[PDB]
Amino acid sequence: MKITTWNVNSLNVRLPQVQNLLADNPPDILVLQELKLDQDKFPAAALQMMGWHCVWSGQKTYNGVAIVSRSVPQDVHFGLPALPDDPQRRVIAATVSGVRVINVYCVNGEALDSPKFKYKEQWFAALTEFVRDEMTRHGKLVLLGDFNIAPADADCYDPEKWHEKIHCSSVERQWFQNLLDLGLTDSLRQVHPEGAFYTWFDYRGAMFQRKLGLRIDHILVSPAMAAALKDVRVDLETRALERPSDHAPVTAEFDW
Ligand SMILES: O=P([O-])(O)O
Ligand SMILES: [Mg+2]
Ligand code: NA
Ligand code: NA
Repeated sequence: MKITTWNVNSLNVRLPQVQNLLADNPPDILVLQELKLDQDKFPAAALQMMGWHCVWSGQKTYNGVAIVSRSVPQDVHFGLPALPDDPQRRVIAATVSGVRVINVYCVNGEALDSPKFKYKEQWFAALTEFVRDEMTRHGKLVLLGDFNIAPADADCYDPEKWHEKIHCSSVERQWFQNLLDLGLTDSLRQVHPEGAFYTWFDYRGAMFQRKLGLRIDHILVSPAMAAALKDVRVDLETRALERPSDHAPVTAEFDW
């Protein structure tokens, strides 16, 4: 089984690339963040007509998350029970081929002194509660997406420049640890304990061409999935395309 997560930085813009990714060596499940499309503007026909089932949660301009799979997604769930009236479209879950898939587009946070950083804190607390509950029922569970958190200094290029800055702060790293502490494994680091595996590269300054990025897109797995884990890779071919998303897809492959 292959599961890919990709922050597409607008699905309107990236649709042809999503289509090309589904057409050649496709994953079994592709989850998307930053649709940036209202619910009724999601290109459902374009993907469905390719033989893919889609569930999604969109809003105008911002955010937006989708799950795309050749299996029909079951028991679809939207949002966070502990933050039930947040209008921001950031969490969608569904059971796909017996695996509980929770797709997140986590709060960026902006800056440690931004009011959006307090939002980030409360939002992560709410996510932890939902994930903890979901894990009591599904032995095969995958929590994946753009976490907007770089777990350790190997995940932030030039770590001295990012010392207690957004994405790379000690407190953000604690929020990421709180998810692992539920009984989940950072899949990429199980397979590749050492080395840079950046998933986001700023468009400004040609950072992708300079190899300078953050590892903020992750695939967190329950033990039953960890035991079956074969590889985790960052799809830099897709990031190297003309007019790319600033994030690269990340794929985990499971082998039983
Ligand atoms: O969705 P924002 O406008 O609060 O960033
Ligand atoms: Mg973006
Ligand atoms: Na933004
Ligand atoms: Na790669």
